[PDB]
Amino acid sequence: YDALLLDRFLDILQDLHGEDLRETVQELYEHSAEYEGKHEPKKLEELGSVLTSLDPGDSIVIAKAFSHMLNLANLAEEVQIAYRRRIKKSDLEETFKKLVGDLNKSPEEIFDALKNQTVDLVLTAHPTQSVRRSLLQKHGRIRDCLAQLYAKDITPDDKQELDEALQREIQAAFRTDEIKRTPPTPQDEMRAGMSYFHETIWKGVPKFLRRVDTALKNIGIEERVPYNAPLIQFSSWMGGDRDGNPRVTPEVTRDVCLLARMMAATMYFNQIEDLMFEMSMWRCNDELRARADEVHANSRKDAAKHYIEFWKSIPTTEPYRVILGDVRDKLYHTRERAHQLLSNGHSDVPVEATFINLEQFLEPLELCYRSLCSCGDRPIADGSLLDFLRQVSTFGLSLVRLDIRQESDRHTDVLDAITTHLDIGSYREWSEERRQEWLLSELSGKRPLFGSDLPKTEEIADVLDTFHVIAELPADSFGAYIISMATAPSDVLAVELLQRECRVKQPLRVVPLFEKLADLEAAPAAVARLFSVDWYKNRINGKQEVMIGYSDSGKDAGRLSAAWQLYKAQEELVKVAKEYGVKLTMFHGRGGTVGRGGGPTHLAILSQPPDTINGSLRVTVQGEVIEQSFSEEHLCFRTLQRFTAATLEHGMRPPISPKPEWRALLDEMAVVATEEYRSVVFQEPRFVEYFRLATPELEYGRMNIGSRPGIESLRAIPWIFAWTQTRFHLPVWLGFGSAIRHVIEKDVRNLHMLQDMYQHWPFFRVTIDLIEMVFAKGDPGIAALYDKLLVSEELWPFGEKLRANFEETKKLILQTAGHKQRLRLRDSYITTLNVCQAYTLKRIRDPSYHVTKPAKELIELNPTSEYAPGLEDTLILTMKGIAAGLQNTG
Amino acid sequence: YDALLLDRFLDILQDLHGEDLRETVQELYEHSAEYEGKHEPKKLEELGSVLTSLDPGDSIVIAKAFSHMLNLANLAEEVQIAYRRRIKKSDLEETFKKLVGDLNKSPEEIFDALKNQTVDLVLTAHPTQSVRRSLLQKHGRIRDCLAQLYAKDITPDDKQELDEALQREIQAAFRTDEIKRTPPTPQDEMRAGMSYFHETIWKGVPKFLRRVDTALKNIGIEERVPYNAPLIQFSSWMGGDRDGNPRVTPEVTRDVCLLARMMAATMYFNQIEDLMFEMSMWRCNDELRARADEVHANSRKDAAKHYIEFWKSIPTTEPYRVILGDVRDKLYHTRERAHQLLSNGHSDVPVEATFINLEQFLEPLELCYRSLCSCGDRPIADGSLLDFLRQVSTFGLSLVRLDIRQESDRHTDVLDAITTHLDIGSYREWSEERRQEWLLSELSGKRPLFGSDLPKTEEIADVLDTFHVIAELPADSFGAYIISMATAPSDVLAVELLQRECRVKQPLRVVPLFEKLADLEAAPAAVARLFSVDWYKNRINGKQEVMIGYSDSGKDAGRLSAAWQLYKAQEELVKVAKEYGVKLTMFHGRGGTVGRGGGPTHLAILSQPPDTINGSLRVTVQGEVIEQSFSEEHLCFRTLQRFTAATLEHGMRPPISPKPEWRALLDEMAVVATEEYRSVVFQEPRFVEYFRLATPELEYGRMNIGSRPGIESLRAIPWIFAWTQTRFHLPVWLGFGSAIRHVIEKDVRNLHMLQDMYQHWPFFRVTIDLIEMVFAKGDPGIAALYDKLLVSEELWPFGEKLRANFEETKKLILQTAGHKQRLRLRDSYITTLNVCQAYTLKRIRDPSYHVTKPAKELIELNPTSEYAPGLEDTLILTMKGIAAGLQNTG
Repeated sequence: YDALLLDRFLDILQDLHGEDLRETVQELYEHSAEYEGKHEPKKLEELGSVLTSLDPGDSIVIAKAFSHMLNLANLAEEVQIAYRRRIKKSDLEETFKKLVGDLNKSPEEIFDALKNQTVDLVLTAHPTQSVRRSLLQKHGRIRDCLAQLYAKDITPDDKQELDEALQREIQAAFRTDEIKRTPPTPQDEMRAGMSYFHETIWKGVPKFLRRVDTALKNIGIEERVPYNAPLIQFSSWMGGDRDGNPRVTPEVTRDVCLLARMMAATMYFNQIEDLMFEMSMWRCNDELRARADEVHANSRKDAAKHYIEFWKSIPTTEPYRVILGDVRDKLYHTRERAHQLLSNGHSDVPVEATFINLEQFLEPLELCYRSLCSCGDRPIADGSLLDFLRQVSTFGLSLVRLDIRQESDRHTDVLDAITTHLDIGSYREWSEERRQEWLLSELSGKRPLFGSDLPKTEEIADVLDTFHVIAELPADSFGAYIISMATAPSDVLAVELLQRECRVKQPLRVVPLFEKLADLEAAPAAVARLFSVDWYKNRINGKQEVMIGYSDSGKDAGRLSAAWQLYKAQEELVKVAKEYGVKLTMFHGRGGTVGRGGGPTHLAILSQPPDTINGSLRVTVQGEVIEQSFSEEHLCFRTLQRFTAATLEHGMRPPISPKPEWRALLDEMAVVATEEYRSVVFQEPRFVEYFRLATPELEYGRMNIGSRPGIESLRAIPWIFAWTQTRFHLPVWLGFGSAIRHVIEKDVRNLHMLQDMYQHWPFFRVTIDLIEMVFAKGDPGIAALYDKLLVSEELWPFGEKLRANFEETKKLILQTAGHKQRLRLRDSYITTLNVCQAYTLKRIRDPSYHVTKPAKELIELNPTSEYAPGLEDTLILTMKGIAAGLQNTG
Repeated sequence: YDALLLDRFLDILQDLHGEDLRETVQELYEHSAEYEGKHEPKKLEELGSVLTSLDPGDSIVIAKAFSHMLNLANLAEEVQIAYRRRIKKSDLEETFKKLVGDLNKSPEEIFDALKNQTVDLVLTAHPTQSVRRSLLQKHGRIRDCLAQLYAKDITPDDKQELDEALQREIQAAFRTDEIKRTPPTPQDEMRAGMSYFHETIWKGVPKFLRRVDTALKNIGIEERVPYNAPLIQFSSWMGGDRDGNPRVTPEVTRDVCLLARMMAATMYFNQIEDLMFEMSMWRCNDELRARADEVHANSRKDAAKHYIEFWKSIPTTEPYRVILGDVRDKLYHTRERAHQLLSNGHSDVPVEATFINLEQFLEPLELCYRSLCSCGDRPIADGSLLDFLRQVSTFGLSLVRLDIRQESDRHTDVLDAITTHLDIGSYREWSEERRQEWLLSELSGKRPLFGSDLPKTEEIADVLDTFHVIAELPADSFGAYIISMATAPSDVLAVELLQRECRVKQPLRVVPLFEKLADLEAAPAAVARLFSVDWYKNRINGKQEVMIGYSDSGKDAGRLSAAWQLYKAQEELVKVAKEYGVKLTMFHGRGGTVGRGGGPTHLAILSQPPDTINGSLRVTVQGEVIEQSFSEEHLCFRTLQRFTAATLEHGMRPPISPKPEWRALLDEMAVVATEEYRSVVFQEPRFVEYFRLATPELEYGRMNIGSRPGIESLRAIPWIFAWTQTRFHLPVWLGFGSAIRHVIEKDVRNLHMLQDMYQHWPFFRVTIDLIEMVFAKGDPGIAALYDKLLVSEELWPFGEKLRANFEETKKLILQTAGHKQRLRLRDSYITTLNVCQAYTLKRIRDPSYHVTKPAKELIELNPTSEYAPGLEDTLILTMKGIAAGLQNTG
């Protein structure tokens, strides 16, 4: 069945570029097969020899070919998983049954805990989505075709028409330029994020809640999940996160907020007419009777011809139609208003004619529900009306609440300008104590601070104008104000002051972001110091949110040390919040790759310390993970399934708390790990030199994924990207070798204690299992090839030292997990792209192959390329395809 | 499996009204089962005895119960047909294979004939759709649930959720008042008609054409059906037919035209953005390159924020996106313009900014197609772009072309006013010759006729204003001007003159409607006389359309005589058109019931005389048949399948031409049939008396189906309705008895010749088989019950005389067809509703049970009922349910 895609695609490839090129692709496939089988490193050079001969256009076509074959492999894998799972006729029903049987927990406990449980998924425009959207659509169509084929209800002509359809959709994908020729704007990123709503999420949320209802009825709970119960929520960073991204201007934030609002208004408006058609009963309460009579009083006996259906005054015979007709009116005016507000700078549509409240909208629908229940129509109410209720109470008037993020130093620049212009000193030079006292006096005082005439920089005006934009817009359109590089209470209070002073009517919550290891180590002390300020603790209203980054922690220190310190951080932050009687909700800035704290979602949730969630969780979804977890109905369902099940279990089934011997052991082990890590990534003076040569790191910016224009000073995303492309995964496994070897060295019974830890402590089991997965996706022969082709003859043994540690570390990992179904194959295509990337990198870093209308062939697609005509496109294609095969970019 | 619906519904009925009422329904079901089995006529009285006891509300609930059970039976029947047909893994592929094998016809002949073949389906608002739209939606949902259940890929929770869904949707249907409490407006009728487009037809047409492409490729024709080839078209009468309907005002016609136009604009606009997303290639011709560069010149470098997607100026890298982006612009302005034109009386949107031409729209899409084909992307072009092309070239800028119909006497009134005010005589009093000469002189003259100061009546102004409305609106929004009661060329020329004189820029074609038997007999002479006028023959442009009604023909004369005369009519009209070198297309005003020329569509097409279609057919779809043939994907497909296959076969496989002995035989037989028919329906002086008592005819108007406010002088629709409700079907079989008996009486070998005719002449075979079907749906015991309960003791034997002829005629029918799978059952429910209708009719026509806030029970739903509180609703429910069970109203 693996042969199928190969057959169809290679048929199309021959129909588009001839037999010769299809045969050469087949040869590369056979050599790669002999490599992923026999594992002879000579086969790699044997393959590269074939790659050298290729014409400039032909090499582009070859990279294209293995790239699209990898994408098709991803789609076939998704289809086979969905069907192999569906033909069974963690998991929600299994989780409930286990919670009853294992832990003696009762159904009403599960229902109660589930009612008060919340999972806030926030989508980010982090530049990790390699495939352009124009091609993502084509992928969606193709997986639709392959899903309809993998079935036994095919009627011959339907199968033939799906054959023609899949053929033309493959041809369409292959006929599009996969290379973004200009990087996107923030608005484009927000569009790409929000596209999953009016395609999957919007109908996916009600379906998921309905399934939860079914499971609860399978436990004996006739009651239903409350429509207003916030089991899942969505936030966004698209257009809000401006940290290190000057292209996210205030006007961008206005744009994305008006945008999302208009999308919501449109969706509700498309729903409301069909809901009106269904609610055709004539029985209601005295309550709904009175209200419908009220609407029929001010019924506006008019033509009302702007609508298509129900343009006549709705008779009181059908009262639900009266009320929902008013809901339609306020929806029409909401949509037209947001459309004008976005299109122009203003609208003449009266605000009293629109829905301004989150639940001005909800009130009429709530009334319809109470009516249906009172009159015995609870089944009818638990249908389209319940779907609509959940959609309103989940997506609100603006599909997602937007977060704003900014680095603390910009707020410090603003405040410094304010104190200098006020001739009272320099806020920068002030100590922490002084800043706290001053900020407190201004927060409690009633006199305005700065004025119209405050001297501002483009930066200072940028942040001040973002606050004014926040003031101008509706409060339910925003989420949290996240402070990057937060260290002291003064950083938070500076934001509270700048908000109040910029006349922010309803100021949004402030949340510090601790991402570097130094800041996570001292985070509990800082949060406690903030809670110590009574003025802030009284306004925080017993609830506080603090963000915990995962990307940069494992970059400057070891991955093991970073994970362990993260656990410690969560644990002591919970201790602080409990100490101050504040409900702490922690915001996990997790990535897609394990190097940035990624991995299976339920494993990451299980690896959190116990009693740190408590029915309140907040997790980012990094760009590419949006597509990974919401591009199909089944994917979206399995996602919300995984999240809510993991949280509920972590609430009722606490993970084991570590024994003290395991605490001290992991402290020592973390010391050894960090020394081992910084030994090779910072102490070695030639390391940065070897890195910029042996990995394709420098070329990452050429993909134009995001809108954002030494090794300590680079972003974590291309850091994990470089070692993932070369399939070496250094930042994933580095410290573990020396850590384990030192722990068995110091004591031999520590081997028995490691074996003890792997079989009982969830955090350790997950950590080791993840490292084992990453080893299952690695091959040091690739890094050897990159060294032999790109690293100077001098520090060749350096990489071999690394290659040593790799295997050494792997030997230890399986020794702790106690290890020693036949997918493979895709590594053949991946290998071909690896060799192509190495040799292409060699030809790129040369002088001979450098630079000193319409397009009708692939070579004319890059006319402004500093490198040789056909080369740059080939390199970008290699990165794209290798990323697709590994199902991870950075 | 029949027991399933009974189980589920009766469970809901008990959950809504208690065990007692469910048990009484079960009793009625058992008595009806003993009647449809043992056929004891005592069982009917045994059942009515049980019906008498029922409380006023309970009888309403019982009629409701059997009505909804009948509807569910219809839905289960449709699902079982669709699945029983789908599990085979006439018909298009079979028709092609038979055309090749049987008749030696070649593939290119089939393709050529298919290219030049057209089928114009015109939807009518004829008041035959008994079920209100608010309930039709619920039926659609229920059949969705039942279709998803009748399958073996149910995952337990999915099956349970569909259980809950079907339960709540049944409860929702049963909780709606099935009774239209006010009759609709014409605009509502047009909405109900057009709803099938933005739900089924719009996506159904491209799918059907794709299937035709598949079959052609299964015959060896790699070529595809031309996108602009008009294989199927749609016209409408909704808002245009004003014959005897004063509520269809000119403003109504304006309304329905602007309406349909705005619907089309909206649909195209929703399609165009996704099409833009797919066409992401970069290869085009020099042609499309030049045009896309042209658009990019006037690209309007602006924000363009009123759109959601592609608000940035589209780069020339993707030229298809440039062109389709312009198509999006002109679509947006088309939609906004039609929306303002409808909402207000005017729009400021410039006409040059919109699509004004039928193929100004088509030009850019045609260019995109040529581009894709030239660059080797013909598979991509034959996908969404081809679907869109076919949608444009099939639905145009206004989903349907509207017909206008008016009785000739109104045009005569207008012209008479014009000649009297001009003091030149009285057009009414003028002979035909004089009218022809005068109309001709005015048509060829250049001086205006009437002026602003012409004295007009509300009628005269009605028709004149309809012509002005036609002048104000776009020409591609209208179809034909059909003349009711057309007898002479002067009736047509009067319309041509009134059109030209009302400044109708592009005058629409005029078409006479011959529906009464007298007019069909003399139709060929009249059409020939019209073609004799050289002035008209030169402007008709070799093409002429003439309408042929089926409703009234079988009402004043026998059904047999009417059918036979229809055949003769078509045949001699073709002779006339061939004699004048005019391409004649005939417009068949067929109904849903056989009494109005209904029946299976392919049988009706086979029963047309040979060489009378010639790749041009026009058929009405009477109100209820719209739902019957377009409420589901499968239904719509089977419909277009049936029509196009039947026409193609009737083109390449001509039916046998009747032998002359069969001609004379059918002439005699028709004489005997007409005498036998008028003997009982017009000669009998007490017949009208017996009819107004033994049938529920008088009560038809109580259903409020349409917007239209002796027996010779009634409409054919309630005429077939009355004898269909009583399941006697008098107008279907009346004359056949005496006809056949006289033909075997005059000659004994005429029995051998009848046997000869049934096995070789398609018209006769279809006629007899239809009569046999109608007998398969009849039961004289019902008519006996109606007589015994409602007809006075006096003329009881009269009905028995009819009951005699019934059986006698049936004996003859099977004697010609040579006759002597186990569905039945539904006749049990139908029988229950029959008895209920009879006894309820008896209690309605009395004095004791006559008349001398909100609603919280069924009895308060009719507060303005001249009859007893619970009675009228029960009667309407009986008519609705009986109509549903027989799958025919009138």
